[PDB]
Amino acid sequence: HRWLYPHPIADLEAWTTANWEWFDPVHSHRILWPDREYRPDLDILIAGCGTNQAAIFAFTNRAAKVVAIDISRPALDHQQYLKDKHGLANLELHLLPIEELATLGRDFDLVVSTGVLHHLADPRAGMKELAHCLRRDGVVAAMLYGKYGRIGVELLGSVFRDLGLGQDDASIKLAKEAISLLPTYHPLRNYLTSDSALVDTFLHGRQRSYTVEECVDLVTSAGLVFQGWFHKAPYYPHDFFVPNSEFYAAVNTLPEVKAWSVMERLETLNATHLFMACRRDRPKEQYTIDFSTVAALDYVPLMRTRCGVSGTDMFWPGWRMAPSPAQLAFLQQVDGRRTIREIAGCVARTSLADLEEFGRKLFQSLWRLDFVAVALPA
Amino acid sequence: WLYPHPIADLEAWTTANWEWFDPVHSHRILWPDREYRPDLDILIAGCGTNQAAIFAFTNRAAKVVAIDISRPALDHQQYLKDKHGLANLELHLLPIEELATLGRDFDLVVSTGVLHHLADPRAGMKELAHCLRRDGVVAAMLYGKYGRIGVELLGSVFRDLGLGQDDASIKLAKEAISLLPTYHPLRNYLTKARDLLSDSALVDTFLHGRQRSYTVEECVDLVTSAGLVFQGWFHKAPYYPHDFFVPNSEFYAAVNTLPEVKAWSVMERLETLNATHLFMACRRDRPKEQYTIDFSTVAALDYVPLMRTRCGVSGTDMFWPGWRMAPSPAQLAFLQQVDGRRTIREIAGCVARTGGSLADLEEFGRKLFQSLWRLDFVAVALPA
Ligand SMILES: Nc1ncnc2c1ncn2[C@@H]1O[C@H](CSCC[C@H](N)C(=O)O)[C@@H](O)[C@H]1O
Ligand SMILES: Nc1ncnc2c1ncn2[C@@H]1O[C@H](CSCC[C@H](N)C(=O)O)[C@@H](O)[C@H]1O
Repeated sequence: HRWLYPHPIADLEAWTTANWEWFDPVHSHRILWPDREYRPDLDILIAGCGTNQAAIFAFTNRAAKVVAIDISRPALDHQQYLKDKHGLANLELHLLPIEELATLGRDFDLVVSTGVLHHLADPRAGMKELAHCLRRDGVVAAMLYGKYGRIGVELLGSVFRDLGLGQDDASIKLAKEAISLLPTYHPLRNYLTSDSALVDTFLHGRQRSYTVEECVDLVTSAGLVFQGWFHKAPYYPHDFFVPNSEFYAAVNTLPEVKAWSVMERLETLNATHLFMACRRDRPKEQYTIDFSTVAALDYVPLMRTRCGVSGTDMFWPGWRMAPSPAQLAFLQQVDGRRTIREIAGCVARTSLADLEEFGRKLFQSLWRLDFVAVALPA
Repeated sequence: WLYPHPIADLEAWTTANWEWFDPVHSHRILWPDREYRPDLDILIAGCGTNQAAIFAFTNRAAKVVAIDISRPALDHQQYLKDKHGLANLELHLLPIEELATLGRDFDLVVSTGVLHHLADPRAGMKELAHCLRRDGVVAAMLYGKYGRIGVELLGSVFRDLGLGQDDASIKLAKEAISLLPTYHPLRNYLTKARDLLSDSALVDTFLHGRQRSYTVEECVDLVTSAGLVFQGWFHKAPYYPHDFFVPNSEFYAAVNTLPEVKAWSVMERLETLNATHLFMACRRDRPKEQYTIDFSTVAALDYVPLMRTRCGVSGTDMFWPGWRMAPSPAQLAFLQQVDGRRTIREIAGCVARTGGSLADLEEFGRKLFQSLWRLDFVAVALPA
């Protein structure tokens, strides 16, 4: 490690008005725990916090107790800098490998381990230790690299290792020239469209990548349940953009895991698996999202972070479009309080069975596209 | 669904198209040290519908023996045999595993797109080796790992959806291909696969189980495991840095520093459109002087450059199949002296009698013809 990765953040007041952490409960509480309001007083473990992550969580959740572990002293030294600068009294730092988490003698409501577990000798033993740190209703939020999104990186990485390249300036120069000489069609060009991030990606040894089924098997091997994805978009047919496709109908017939497995092989830009795991003894009503049954009509749709409606447009982060007038009518009634049944009711005052059906299908489609989350009954 | 697509008429097909490993076209690549021989003994090991008939049609004085496990495939070779009077074509329903029953060896053994379909590809290559004369060549094609990513991705999806060879599966398969995002690895492959959406070729690629693909190192190991020498590539372009288009690249210099096989292995991972390994294998006891091409030695000055099929010079342009460009004036001067008779030394001599001493021009000639040999523009004739 020639430079610190990730790149150290100087000021969280600047960073947090512009950016956000995926698994920050301030933003993502309803995705982790669909059945409850934001809780400001969570016990949060950041397992492999690197330079910035734990300090961000402690800054945005001032009343939360944040415990952070890393094996890197320089990484923890930057968390300490951010701790001292911003008075993060709620942040506790340890030089500790994931393997020794039991030495903390604590369990947690949220365990975040993003971009860490592959660097372990035994990723399965790592996930087992995260599982043992989890309260009944707690969630492990994890990131692994995805096999089919990382093809380009693995190709160039392996070439750089066969040429004996390291982290020196001469190796970085050769590495950039190689990337500049890639033909237009090389798989790495799609991935590309930061000397520290270049070194971490290309010149820091092979980084294990995972299929959907390997992610699920890692989670179940640790005695945990695969709760689901942070971003659903990569893992489902986008039937909202392409309705009435017989091929997408045949994919939506398969059991969830086999269906995700198919879409990973058709949607190959996505290069990370962001997923949630929880305990077998967490009641399934807390987190089970199933738009196929009558219970879905009690789901309360809410706009996800940086999503919503502006006039006749619906927006995601960095993408806008005009839905059909009949679709917009449903989206205008999303307030984070009304149920799908209630929303169909409000549209009907502008059959009921047909509108409830259209509502259920629409919110299913937009949940799979990361436009709405759902609040489940308490 | 016969694959490959049956050809109706070889008189029409052969004026427009050609087989890579047809000795009429490619004799100097298989045997650099000798002229075309019209009377070769040729084995087509897994001939499919067309290939053996084409070889027999273009080499009328050659004895062509063809084997396949598919009766319908051999039935089309027979149709072509009867239509064109290919008395020099002998057909057998015989697996490669039972080749020894024919009790014959051959000057040329062609096995293109066949060996992966075997239970034991290495036992297949061993049986081809056992039927090869001292100076004979095995011309083989295996699918390449990094060029076939797209095919393997969609193939595996179709198997997980339980799709077969029925009309309903072919319709779903075409719709799936239409729904692939622009960046899907299969899309670049589809741009160069002219005939792949035809029902026969679609089924063969996507709906008839996984076809094993190979890295450069797996091809070389398959050949050496059978007790053969890896002679080289039919097309060198995929396996070398294109220093003719990008001279003085420090990265390409570092790749050209590696041992040959590791260097080929690197270029396979940088040049990922190429989806087939077309290579030649020969016996360890074939004299190395017959086929060894090494532009780094003084012997290279005695190499006779020859234009490869559908390559040459018209005025100030040089052409490949499907690509034209203007070389530097000093490059053109060398290319205008390629006649398939003059050596690299002689060519430098002719340029010198028209920006360099003799030593400098011989050096420029050696480097230029090395660059263009690696780009499949010139073959070389070696001394007898
Ligand atoms: N066994 C182990 N236990 C804990 N941390 C580890 C570890 N092996 C590697 N790490 C750390 O894991 C981190 C991965 S980099 C990712 C940092 C942070 N999770 C983020 O999302 O920004 C590095 O800081 C590395 O030092
Ligand atoms: N064990 C075996 N021995 C001989 N042929 C075999 C075989 N297994 C498969 N084949 C045949 O190999 C062929 C591969 S298709 C390629 C056809 C031809 N070589 C060409 O290049 O156009 C098929 O016809 C298939 O039936």
